[PDB]
Amino acid sequence: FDNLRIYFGDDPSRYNISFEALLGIYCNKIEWINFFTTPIAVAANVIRFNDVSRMTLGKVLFFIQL
Amino acid sequence: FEALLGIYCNKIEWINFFTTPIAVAANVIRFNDVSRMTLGKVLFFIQL
Amino acid sequence: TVIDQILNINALHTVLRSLKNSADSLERGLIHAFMQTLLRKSPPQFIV
Repeated sequence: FDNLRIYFGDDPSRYNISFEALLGIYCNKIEWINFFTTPIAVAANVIRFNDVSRMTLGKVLFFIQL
Repeated sequence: FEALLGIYCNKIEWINFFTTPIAVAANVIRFNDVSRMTLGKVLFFIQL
Repeated sequence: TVIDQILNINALHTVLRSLKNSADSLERGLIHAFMQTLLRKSPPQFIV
């Protein structure tokens, strides 16, 4: 399995590697919070926009029939 | 689990007995029952 | 599998290597015991 045969090399003598001990710690993928997945996003309407800094939005006024 | 690797070396130099010049003093013959040999002796017959 | 192959191979190499080292030590023991016997036998030069 010569891709796996890094160990003991290409020489019959004077070159073989082993190991005394081993050790292992991994790292996790942390948890998953998407906005539209989480149930706070019902209270919000989300509008994609390109430049909030560049044009100023005020007087958003709503016309209401009664 | 990752390993703490170590490496051996296998070069131990090879001494043949008959290569070294101690074997011109020596004269070595195998005999597989020298463990069973109690006394070996040679006998010399000198006359003057 | 994983690690067991390499522990197997290194155990085989440990056995073969220690046998080679012991054979070399038997050869050097032959050297040393023959030299020991010559030093037991040899009287010094002024006596001779």
